[PDB]
Amino acid sequence: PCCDSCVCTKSIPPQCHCTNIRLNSCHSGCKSCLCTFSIPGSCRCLDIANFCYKPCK
Amino acid sequence: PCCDSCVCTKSIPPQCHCTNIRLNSCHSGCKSCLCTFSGSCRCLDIANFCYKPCK
Repeated sequence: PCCDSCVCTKSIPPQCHCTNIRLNSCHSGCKSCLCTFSIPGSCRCLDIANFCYKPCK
Repeated sequence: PCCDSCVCTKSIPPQCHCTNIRLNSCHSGCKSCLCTFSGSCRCLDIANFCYKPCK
């Protein structure tokens, strides 16, 4: 579970989500995935957490 | 990832957490694991949703 671009709100509690675009499917730890178009679809994890995963690097 | 017991608060936004206890580890999506040598490991992560049950 990694995220190159985790964006959080400036507030309490912290609300963060991963904006990474993955091709064709979201990573393993994602519960809600939104993919635009089909094969190579553009998939985004909608999951909101109170924190961020370390970068994919 | 999975969770058999997920307690979320009734707020907006929702605040959820897994209370599951494992002997020496947390599930795979867990950022923050607290283990107590009592055996009791549990994930402290707070999120807006719940993983599907492990069972």
